[PDB]
Parts: sequence; structure tokens; C-alpha cells
Amino acid sequence: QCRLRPWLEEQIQSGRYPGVQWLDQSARVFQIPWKHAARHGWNIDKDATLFRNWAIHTGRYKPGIDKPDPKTWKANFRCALNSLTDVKELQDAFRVYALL
DNA sequence: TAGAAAGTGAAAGC
DNA sequence: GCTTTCACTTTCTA
Repeated sequence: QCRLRPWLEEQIQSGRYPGVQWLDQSARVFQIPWKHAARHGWNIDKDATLFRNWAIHTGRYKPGIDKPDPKTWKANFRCALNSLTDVKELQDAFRVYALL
């Protein structure tokens, strides 16, 4: 309910993170936007929200008290996601995963 | 074109 | 149940 997989599965379905969405509802496949922060269009508030929320959710980021750290948010999220043994990255700017 | 700023997996950490 | 660190590897933009 508050672990990465149920939390992510929930974030996906919310449809509030633009770009985060299902590609197959029944094999449990979804994509996460993965824009490079060094890119021209990139901006903290539209490309790092999902990563940021994961930090808020796990207490790693407290808004107002901490200085933003999207690099860390991105890397923390990617290592927590990769640590899950019941999620797979389909190595086919996005990343595509399957909930097993 | 280039180095700085991102980004990365994997082992070590709590 | 993931987070941090580490020793490198990438993506940029101009």
C-alpha cells in the first residue's frame, strides 16, 4: 500500500503525472518519462514530479525545509524501482516497465 | 566541437 | 525494502 510497487501502480492509474500511463492494463505495462535534466525543455516541476513525490512519500524530501535535489530524486527512484524483483524493465525519452 | 553536469548499476549501508 | 556510495559512464548545447 506504501511500498514502491503498490505506490507506483497507484500513481500510474491516477493519471495526474503527465506521461506516466499504462501501455497494457492486463500485462501490467507502463511507461515513465525520462527526460535528461541537461536538456533544454526540462523543468523540475514537469519532469521530476513522480521522482519527487517518491521522496516526499518516503520522507527523503521535506518541501520548504530541504533544498530540492532532482538528481537524487531521479537516482533514488531508479535504484528503488530496479531493486524490485516483481517488476521488469522491458529494454524495448522514456522507460518501459512491466509489473509481474 | 567539449568538459560540466547528468546519469548509471552495483555493492555496501541502514 | 529500498537508500547511499562509488567508480566510472553518458547526454547535453553551442
